[PDB]
Amino acid sequence: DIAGLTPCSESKAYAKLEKKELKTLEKRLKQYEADSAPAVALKATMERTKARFANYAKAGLLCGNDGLPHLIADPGLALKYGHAGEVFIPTFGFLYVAGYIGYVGRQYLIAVKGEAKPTDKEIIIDVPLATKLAWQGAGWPLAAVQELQRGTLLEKEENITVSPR
Amino acid sequence: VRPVWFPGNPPPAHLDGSLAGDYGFDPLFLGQEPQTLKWYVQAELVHGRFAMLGAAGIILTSIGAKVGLGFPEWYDAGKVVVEKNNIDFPTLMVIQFYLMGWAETKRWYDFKNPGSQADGSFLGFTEEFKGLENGYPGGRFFDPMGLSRGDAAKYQEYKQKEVKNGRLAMIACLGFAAQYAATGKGPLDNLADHLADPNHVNFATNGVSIPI
Amino acid sequence: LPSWMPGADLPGYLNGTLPGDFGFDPLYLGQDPVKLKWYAQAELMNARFAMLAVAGILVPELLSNIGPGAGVAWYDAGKFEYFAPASSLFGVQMLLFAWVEIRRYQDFVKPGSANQDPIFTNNKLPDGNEPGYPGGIFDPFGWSKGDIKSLKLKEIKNGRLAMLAFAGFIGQAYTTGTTPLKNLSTHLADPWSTTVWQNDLAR
Amino acid sequence: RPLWLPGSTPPAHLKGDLPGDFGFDPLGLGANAESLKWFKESELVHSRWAMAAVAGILVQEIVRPDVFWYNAGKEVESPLGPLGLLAVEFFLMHWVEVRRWQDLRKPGSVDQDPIFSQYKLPPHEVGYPGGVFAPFIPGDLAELKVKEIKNGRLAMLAFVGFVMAAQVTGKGPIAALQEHLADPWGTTIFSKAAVVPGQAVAPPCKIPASVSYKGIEIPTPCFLQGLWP
Amino acid sequence: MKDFTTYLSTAPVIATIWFTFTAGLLIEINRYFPDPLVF
Amino acid sequence: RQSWLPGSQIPAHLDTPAAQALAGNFGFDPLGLGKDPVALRWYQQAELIHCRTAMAGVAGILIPGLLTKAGALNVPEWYDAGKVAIENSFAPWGSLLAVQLFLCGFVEAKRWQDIRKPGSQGEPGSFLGFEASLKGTSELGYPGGPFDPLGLSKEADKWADWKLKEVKNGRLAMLAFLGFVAQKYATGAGPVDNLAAHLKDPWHVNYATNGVSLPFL
Ligand code: CLA
Ligand SMILES: CC1=C[C@H](O)CC(C)(C)[C@H]1/C=C/C(C)=C/C=C/C(C)=C/C=C/C=C(C)/C=C/C=C(C)/C=C/C1=C(C)C[C@H](O)CC1(C)C
Ligand SMILES: CC1=C[C@H](O)CC(C)(C)[C@H]1/C=C/C(C)=C/C=C/C(C)=C/C=C/C=C(C)/C=C/C=C(C)/C=C/C1=C(C)C[C@H](O)CC1(C)C
Repeated sequence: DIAGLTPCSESKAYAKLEKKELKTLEKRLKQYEADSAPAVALKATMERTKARFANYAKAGLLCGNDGLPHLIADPGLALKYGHAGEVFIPTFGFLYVAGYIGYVGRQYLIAVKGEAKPTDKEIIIDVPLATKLAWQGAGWPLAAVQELQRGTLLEKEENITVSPR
Repeated sequence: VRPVWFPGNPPPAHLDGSLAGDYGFDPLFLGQEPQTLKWYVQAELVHGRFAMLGAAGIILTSIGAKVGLGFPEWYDAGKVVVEKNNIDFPTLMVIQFYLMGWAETKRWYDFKNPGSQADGSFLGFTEEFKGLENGYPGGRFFDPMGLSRGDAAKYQEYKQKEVKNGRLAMIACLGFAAQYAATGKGPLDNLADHLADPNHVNFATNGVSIPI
Repeated sequence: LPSWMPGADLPGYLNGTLPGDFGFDPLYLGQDPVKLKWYAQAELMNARFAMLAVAGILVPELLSNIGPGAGVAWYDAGKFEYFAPASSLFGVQMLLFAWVEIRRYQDFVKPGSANQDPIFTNNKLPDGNEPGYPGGIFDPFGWSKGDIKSLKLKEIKNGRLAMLAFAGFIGQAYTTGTTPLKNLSTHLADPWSTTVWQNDLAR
Repeated sequence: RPLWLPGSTPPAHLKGDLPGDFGFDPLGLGANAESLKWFKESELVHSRWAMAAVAGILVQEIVRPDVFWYNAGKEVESPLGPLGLLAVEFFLMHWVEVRRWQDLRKPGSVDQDPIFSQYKLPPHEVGYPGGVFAPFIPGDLAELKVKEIKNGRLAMLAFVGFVMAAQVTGKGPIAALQEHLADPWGTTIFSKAAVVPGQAVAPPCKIPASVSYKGIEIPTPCFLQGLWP
Repeated sequence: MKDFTTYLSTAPVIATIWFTFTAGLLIEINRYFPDPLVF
Repeated sequence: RQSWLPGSQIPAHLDTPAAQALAGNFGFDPLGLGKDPVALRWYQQAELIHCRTAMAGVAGILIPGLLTKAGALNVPEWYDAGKVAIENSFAPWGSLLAVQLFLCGFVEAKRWQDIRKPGSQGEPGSFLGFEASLKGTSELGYPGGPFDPLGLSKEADKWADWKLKEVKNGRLAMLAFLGFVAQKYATGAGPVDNLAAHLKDPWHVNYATNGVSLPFL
């Protein structure tokens, strides 16, 4: 497929690694009783192992010459060959939650600078104001591009600089 | 002057005796703020009214269950109602959360704004969802027989009786739960077992409550 | 003043100026006077088409039970020949009713503006316009002697009764699956075993 | 002014104005006047239905024996269908009840006959219409109202006694009275059931189970059977 | 009680509560959804 | 006034004379997205466009979907209609999408520049003869001229009612289309089939029983 990588459902070293991990787990299993708690724990481990290999072969992952899932990081190649759920959807999910955190922190800072004790609100957190901004920060990309388009996202050159600027 | 939960100690400053059931019992000082005490008064009333309602359900169902009427015991009643009728469990759960969330959200935003649910926005109703006190929403619906507006001293007596029976039913429901967790039986079965041998069938014979 | 429920409080915008003003508006649908104008005209139109509909369902079935080209039920009227397909008749119906309907609507928008015959420019309705109540050639037999009021109220009562009757015919025919005069014959044969509750619980 | 307990004091909202007022309100249910109007009307209506019911059960047992009045809805026969009788009762009672309720909520607003514009019922108090409802009166209203509420309270107690004596013994009121006249020491409610902290015994319900009507199997339970003895 | 909630409003206490909430939320997600690599 | 929650406080930006007179104002901005009035103007426009195309789309779902359960109009499902239509068509879907991108881009850019300046598309010379009828009607989002042929916008006393009926039917059609999407993924049948299944057994066929929407039960 991409870069000479076989799919994991077609790869043989993938099945070999699955069989090898099941073999290690059953070699650890065969020295206990039938209905004992280590036996139940190792059977749950084997169940999760089989379910994980079935889920990785189900999702269309690409395996290499060693039988391990490889990820594709190019928007067009992954959207073309159906690999968008491994980098592209995760990178926009991360940018949503990271900009969430940053926008809530920025709104807390601008909310506490307008008082007689900004540092005292920085040490001891105003919990109702923090929860209010935490719930209101779900529309952070819209509010971010609106603050970008008004010129209120940036401070002007009233910033602190050195004598050679 | 007034009877305190612990004779000899004075009551705290935030508990004056204006509240129903005000015995000065706040050793952890959970209600020093008046708004937090207001919220806890309403939470106490809601827990108490649910415990009275549920405890009367426990007692009536157990009376009907010991005598051979076919009633289940209360730890089996939900399973045998869902299985006897053709009721699916999650749809009845979601319908319960729908109706209860409607009513409880009305109560919530009437705590937040203390007269606001009688603006006529709900269907046409006005002053029938206006409250009277914190946790005392008597109008035409919630007080249809009209006892909160005549003989106000008798209404304070009913407030005292309501808080006392509610605390008694809360410790009764905790009793049913812990009682079944130890004995594994219905509660009036345990009452009959205590009436059989009082000196020998009690919590000092289970092996659970005192494991010595 | 007659109420739909004696002793009840009546809405203030209902004042007897309309025919059949009994104060019945529990959902407060006509607080706007403009909406009340539209609803009065729509009540007249739905009522008069319902009166013609209930006559056209009664009288052929009332004549088919006694001693004429077809004795077919009203809901099976589409599956009959009528010298032509129903589509061409639909087209003729929509053209001629587009003409008549748009002329009536232009009367309702501007009263006193749709009165005279456009081809034969001397034929004309008189100046007593009253949107919804044309007159002239629409009253050819010399009525409205008893002034206008009692006949308007009879008109709206027979019309509301026929609207309820047509909602009847649709419901009764959808439930019982049969013709309405045969349903009346079954109610007259044994009313105590043929109610709505009996036929509902018979399912 | 006689009282329910001679010697005590009536509640402050019970002056003695209404008929049958003997100062009996321990729960304080009549301290609201707007409630007390509704409860006076409801007391009169319950009392009149219960008087007519007790007279119906007594005349029904005297005139037509071997018909247990608790089985009157079951073993009646008529070419009148059950749903047709229930429909006639529904529409006619909905009519009468809504007329009376409109007189309640609007005092004196349904006095006039709707069909005939001649006949208007005279002005009155709520609960006591008069006119065609009272063509003949023996004596004065100020004593007959007291007689009416006394006979009515007594007949309400009589009807719940009929229901309990029918669910416990399975016999009519005259038959159960002859049972109590045969063995008075042995046929009482104390003589049939007892609860002691050892054990509890209750009478068996003489009404068996869900009663089979015409293919519907009406459930027929006995009133609060777990809390009986 | 006001001072106890002010102390609970301090920075290391809130950082402890919030990281306990965040770590517990991630732990419950990785329990009920074992081993997510894609989607 | 009317609110989405009786008792909650209305935000201060939705309680202004410029916001109270818009259409369908119920004080519903818990995320505070409309605090900037330029942003609230832009979001009014986006709401009107989503309302109108959601109504037109949901009508194209329902009326062919209701009439296909009646006699005429053998119409496929909306999640299958594009494939049957492109089998019956004359062009491939990419060419048709390119044509609709040019045709929609022209119109949308007209509306874009009319948002950026209200008195914009009434330049003389800019259009052959449609330049004088491509202005607004003093309220942006509500154009006149060739748009609105029947002249119903002319009457002033019905006008807030027409606006508020439009915004209520539009918000409701947006919920309808999002329900079409979710119902399509959870069940795999059509929306009229979902309505027939909820009418046949309501207490057993709903989203607590589909096994998708809340999988902890
Ligand atoms: C971080 C830098 C970066 C690099 C080095 C690549 C590299 C590649 N891209 Mg990717 N891509 C990227 C980021 C990048 N991408 C970003 C940010 C986007 C969103 C705008 C895309 C969206 C995208 C699409 C839609 C496609 C690619 C494709 C490709 C491959 C060939 C492209 C080419 O020949 O043009 C020279 C490379 C560049 C100018 C680097 C920038 C890439 C731009 C954004 C897209 C170029 C697409 C190209 C014109 C289409 C070629 C068609 C192909 C059949 C020959 C190549 C592996 C194509 C592919 O799938 O090939 C198999 C393809 O169709 N990319
Ligand atoms: C005051 C104070 C103060 C200071 O500061 C501190 C301190 C001391 C800490 C505090 C104290 C506290 C306490 C004691 C608490 C307790 C509580 C409770 C117990 C509750 C319950 C509560 C309880 C409750 C609600 C309950 C309820 C119940 C119910 C509903 C039931 C139900 C049911 C029934 C019927 C039957 C069926 O079959 C089943 C069921 C479902 C099971
Ligand atoms: C307000 C606010 C504010 C605050 O601040 C916050 C918050 C809350 C967040 C917010 C909210 C929001 C929301 C809810 C939103 C939603 C939206 C939507 C749903 C849309 C849709 C929307 C929708 C839409 C457009 C749609 C449309 C549709 C269409 C066209 C369709 C089409 C079609 C058809 C016909 C058929 C064929 O076969 C195919 C197709 C092609 C498919």
